Amino acid sequence: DKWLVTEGLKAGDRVVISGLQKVRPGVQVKAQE
Amino acid sequence: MPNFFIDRPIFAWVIAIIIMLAGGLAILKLPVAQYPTIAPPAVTISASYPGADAKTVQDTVTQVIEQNMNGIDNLMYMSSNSDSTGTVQITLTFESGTDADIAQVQVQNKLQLAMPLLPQEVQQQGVSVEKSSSSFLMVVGVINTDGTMTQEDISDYVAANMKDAISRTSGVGDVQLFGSQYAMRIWMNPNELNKFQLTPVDVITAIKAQNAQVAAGQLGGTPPVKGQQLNASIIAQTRLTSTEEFGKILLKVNQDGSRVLLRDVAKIELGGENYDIIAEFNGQPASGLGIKLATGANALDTAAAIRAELAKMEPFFPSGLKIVYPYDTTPFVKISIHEVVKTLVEAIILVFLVMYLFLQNFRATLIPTIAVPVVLLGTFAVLAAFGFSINTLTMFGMVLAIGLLVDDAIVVVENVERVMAEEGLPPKEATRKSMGQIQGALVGIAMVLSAVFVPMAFFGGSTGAIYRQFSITIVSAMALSVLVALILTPALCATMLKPIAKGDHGEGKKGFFGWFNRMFEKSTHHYTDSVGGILRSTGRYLVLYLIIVVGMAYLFVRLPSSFLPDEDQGVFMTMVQLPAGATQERTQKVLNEVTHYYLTKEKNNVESVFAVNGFGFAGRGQNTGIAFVSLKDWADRPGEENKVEAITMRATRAFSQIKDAMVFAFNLPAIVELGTATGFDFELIDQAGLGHEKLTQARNQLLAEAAKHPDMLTSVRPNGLEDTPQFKIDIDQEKAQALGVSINDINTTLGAAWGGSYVNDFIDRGRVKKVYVMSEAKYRMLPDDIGDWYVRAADGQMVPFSAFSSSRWEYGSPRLERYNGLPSMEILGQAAPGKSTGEAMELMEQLASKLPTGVGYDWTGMSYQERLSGNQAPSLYAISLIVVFLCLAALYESWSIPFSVMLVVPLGVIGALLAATFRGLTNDVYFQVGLLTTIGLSAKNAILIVEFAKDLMDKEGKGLIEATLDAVRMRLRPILMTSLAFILGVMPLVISTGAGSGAQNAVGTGVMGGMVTATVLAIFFVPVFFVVVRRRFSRKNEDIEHSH
Amino acid sequence: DIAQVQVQNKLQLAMPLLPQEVQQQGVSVEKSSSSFLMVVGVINTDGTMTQEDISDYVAANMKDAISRTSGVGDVQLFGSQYAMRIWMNPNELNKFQLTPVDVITAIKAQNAQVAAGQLGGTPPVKGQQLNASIIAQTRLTSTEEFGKILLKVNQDGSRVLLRDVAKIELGGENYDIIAEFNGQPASGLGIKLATGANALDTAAAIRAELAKMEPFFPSGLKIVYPYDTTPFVKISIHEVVKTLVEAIIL
Amino acid sequence: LPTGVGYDWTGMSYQERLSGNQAPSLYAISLIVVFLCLAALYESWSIPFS
Amino acid sequence: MLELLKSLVFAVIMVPVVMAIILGLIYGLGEVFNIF
Repeated sequence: DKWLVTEGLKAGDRVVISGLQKVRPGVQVKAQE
Repeated sequence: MPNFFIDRPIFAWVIAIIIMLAGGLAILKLPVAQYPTIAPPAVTISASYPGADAKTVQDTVTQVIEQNMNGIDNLMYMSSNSDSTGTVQITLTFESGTDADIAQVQVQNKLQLAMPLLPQEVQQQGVSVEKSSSSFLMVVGVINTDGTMTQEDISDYVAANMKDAISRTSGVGDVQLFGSQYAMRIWMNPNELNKFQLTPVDVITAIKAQNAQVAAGQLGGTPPVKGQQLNASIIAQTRLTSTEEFGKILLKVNQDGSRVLLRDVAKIELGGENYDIIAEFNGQPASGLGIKLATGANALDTAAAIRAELAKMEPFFPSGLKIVYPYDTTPFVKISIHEVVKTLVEAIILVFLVMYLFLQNFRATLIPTIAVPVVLLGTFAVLAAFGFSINTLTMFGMVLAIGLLVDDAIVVVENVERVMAEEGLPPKEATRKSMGQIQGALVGIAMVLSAVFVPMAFFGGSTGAIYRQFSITIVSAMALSVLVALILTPALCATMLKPIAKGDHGEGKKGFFGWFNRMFEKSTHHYTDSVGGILRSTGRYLVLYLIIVVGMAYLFVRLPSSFLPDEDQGVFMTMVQLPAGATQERTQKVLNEVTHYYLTKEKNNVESVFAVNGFGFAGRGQNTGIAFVSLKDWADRPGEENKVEAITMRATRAFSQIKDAMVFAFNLPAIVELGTATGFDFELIDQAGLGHEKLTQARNQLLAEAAKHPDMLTSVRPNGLEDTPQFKIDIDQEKAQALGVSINDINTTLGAAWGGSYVNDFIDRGRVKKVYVMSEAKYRMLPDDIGDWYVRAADGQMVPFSAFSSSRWEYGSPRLERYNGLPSMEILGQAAPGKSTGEAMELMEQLASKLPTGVGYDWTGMSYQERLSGNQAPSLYAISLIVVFLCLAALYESWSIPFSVMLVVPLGVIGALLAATFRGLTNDVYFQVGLLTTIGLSAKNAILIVEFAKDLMDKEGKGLIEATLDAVRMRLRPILMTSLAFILGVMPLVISTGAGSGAQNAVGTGVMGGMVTATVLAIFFVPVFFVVVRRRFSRKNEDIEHSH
Repeated sequence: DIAQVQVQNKLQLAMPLLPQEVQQQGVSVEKSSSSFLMVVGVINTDGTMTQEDISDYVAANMKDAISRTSGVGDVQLFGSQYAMRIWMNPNELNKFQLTPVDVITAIKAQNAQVAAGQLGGTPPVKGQQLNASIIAQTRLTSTEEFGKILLKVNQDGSRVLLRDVAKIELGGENYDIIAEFNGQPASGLGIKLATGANALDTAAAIRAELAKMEPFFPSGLKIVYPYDTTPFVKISIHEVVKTLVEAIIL
Repeated sequence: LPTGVGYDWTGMSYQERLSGNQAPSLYAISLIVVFLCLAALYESWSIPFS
Repeated sequence: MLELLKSLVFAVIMVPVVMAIILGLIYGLGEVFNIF
């Protein structure tokens, strides 16, 4: 269900996955994982 | 004529009787709905080209049809949607009153030309031509109370045993399914193919040749030989009734004759033709049928016609099925109307008391009582012969007519008693001179008031019909009241009144009645006692009038102007939208959290929810969701908080806390198009064929510029859908054909597998249903799966895609549009509140003007009509000033005396503004129409007061003051009989809460203040206007008594 | 319309009596007027375009809306819409041993628009994250593109192309028609009033429709109004109301 | 009849069903209107019976 | 049955009042203009 991505991301990166409405770029956000 | 029926009352009553009979057979037979239909007709066509993107759809179908669409009348515009569902909807908007049937004709007669052109995938998936509203009439849910039927279980039974019917029944513009029909689904395993070395095609034709309806003919058919003793048709391969017959389909015989079957290569199972949709009814598996009312057809009669087809079906329901009616728009219509019936009745009663408090006798009070219904009843037939129906406003013309109707009798009736008060003549004779002196003004007054209510029925555009409802019914009963006042009432005064002695005002009476008449006369005498001193100074009050009129000029302008109240409908919808590429699971998940909200955080107010996945107004596809909710009756929803207005907001606020979901709850306005003050409908267009991506960067250019004026723009949004990564195979052709594989088979093996495909028909239980082949989901889930698909080349060797296939990510739009045959990016926003419509639109157009080369743009819908030449109203009211005056100076045969009359208009205009402006209400339809009511009355007294005082100075020799006084005091009592009778008439509505209470309060209050300030302010102010203009434009020895 | 209906009704009877392509070609019934309301002409005055250049920009950017216009019951083009002209050299086919069949049959391959469905579409497997629209072959918008349509290849792949025999270029659907205007190359529209309309009004929305189009006209593109009936009926009515006035005085 | 068995009347039965309801309601209308008029001619709530 | 007996009283009880209202208006107001 996931993408392997050869590049551009690193370990420990918290993926902002959902919330595609409440998140426009740059907006502050409270993570959930 | 009164003298005629005075001698012929039975011949009179028989007239009133008759008017009650026709009206009776009128009332039975008229249509009912909430409103006149102002909805402009349009036609929809809808395509299915399964498995496709919107792009493919658009190009091989949409524009195809577009290039055919021409030379058809009353086209306003055409809108179109292509989508990756493989779907089309092309809407063509036609001028109102344009013929629905024809439009469907003329369009489809074009359409058939493109048909042979359209992809066969289109032709068998079929197309549809719908004349219907963009909105559903009612939702009807279905479930298994026993849970013995799953959704598809419920889906199909609806489909075959129900759907066609509601789709046949007249009045239904469309039957939308929530569910799917069963199909014979064929689920492919490539590795079984290649292990058996085959292609989907291999599966397919075999279905055809081996799913067959054939006609061997008949043994001994015609023509025969001579002597043939035997005749029979021949019976050959039959359409398949079941899976098993499919699985035993022969992919081929072999050289040895070895079978290769289907059930080895595939899963055969029943299923919904498309699975795109799911609903549940308050949280369990369900299906149902979205209903859209036939354009021009009548809901209430449509709806009930729907509930007959169902009830017919109920006996034959299998175990557990139950009909549930999550959404029905009809019941608010019916209920809020008969609340006009109660009021009309209850108001009828209220007359009888007021008349009684005055008359203090049984029979007498009947006389004003029986005239009211006859004319109200008499006006229904008018609706019929003019070809009207029943509705909100017309039913409101009924009440607003009473105020006129009831004033007529009283004035007629009171007059007859005064002649008996004054002269002691018996009623039978007392009627005649009473009638004789009033018979001229009753008539002429009917011509003036008409000049008030006639001008409104010419209102331009859509609104034209709205206000037009009243003027006809209102001028209907106005005509009628007179005729009855000339015919019925007099014979009622002759027969049904007490004679009275000369000089008896009721004083000798013992009890509250005497005490009552004993106070009234002392409230009158002191009352005149002012209008005496009031006219000892004419001037001081002229300034007191300047004050008021400016106050009137202060509020009316300050009072906001709007269109029609949105009434709580006790039913609503939450639209959900999810980003593209979203799996139905990502939508399904939302639904619960949305539903879940309706099942708890609102319980009491919530009766039910029937919610969906994959559908909404979109169209189809998984990232959309909608919820039909049932609220219990208003009776279960007390307080402003428990209404839909309130409820929605909480929801709107709450859902906001969710991730991934353009969601909002809404409750639809009085009309889709009709807007008192909302947002707009705008179009970016591609004139140069610039291309979508150029538009988005043109559109996003507009929004980004748009969004910079919140003080003007607000909520500016694209209606549609951003691009999404796609899976794009680029076939190396030479390789393939270097391999000897055939493209179509490649393509074929693709769309059918990854997009599904429709083979042919079959039967389920005597019923036709559709065949489908497609990849077992697990195989079609993902990109790599392509290389699982192997192909027979010229050499028989089964060849993968991945060798001749190469694929990539990239964008395409999930959804696509055009408008009137050009690419359109629709955009929705609204005026920054405190900004009035055009101001937003100006800045829109302005913001559009700077856009890159070759960019066009357009407006439609609300903004379409917006170009309307409104503002014909002021021109007409101005006109209506002129008829009124002239008619006075006609009735009065003087250019001056009309002026003493017309000065009263601001006194009732002021009163309504106040109360409405006290309560929080608006300047609107209901408010305007009642002022004209407050006018017509408040003008009617200022008319009659003037008729009297003048005839006094004209017929008798009373001097001015002595004449003016006699007019009003003689006229004091009738007025209070009209006003108070009328005041209470409208009381139920000012107290009204619940269904219909929105219109009503506006009706009542805007009436309440008007008549109040009509009543007491005027009767002071009229005597002054007579005398003042009387004096100013005076002449000769006039003033002091010159008699005779 | 009613007329249109009974006709439409009987006509249905004879469609099965039609040879197929007529049916496939389709049979239209249209309220007709054999006299165009007007004609609006066009040119490029910097010459930067040809009569075909003008021919097509019309049909595409204008006619249908001109067609959809209120009061327009029929339009007739003077011009033609571009449609790809593939020019078959027989001797170069035989040179390559090929046939128009060879040159057609493949056209259906390249210039194909295919429906591929989706990744993980419905009915899906649960837990599915991604759903996407597969994109299969698409239409070929340009000369270069058809040319690279592939008649065939060899097992080695040697490429026998559409253009691998004859040329290819755009051109009008037919070269049948030509208009000049004052001897200047021209393309134009036959313009018929739909039966029933006020033509004073139609034409104005027609002009209106043009004031709409003009901003988007290419450079040197020009409209001309070679034929119109309105200017007459304008003065006629005037000429009449003139008589009204004097009649009043005399 | 057995389960799954419906019926429909139709044709002259379909019509004979709907236009039967209409007969009496008209006679009364046809009775009412008739009495009224004479009473107008006669000014009598009885003589019309004669 | 009690629906109407519910409104019937009130509907009657207010009649004198609102009439009593306005007779007092013309009482108080008729005092306004002789004053004014």
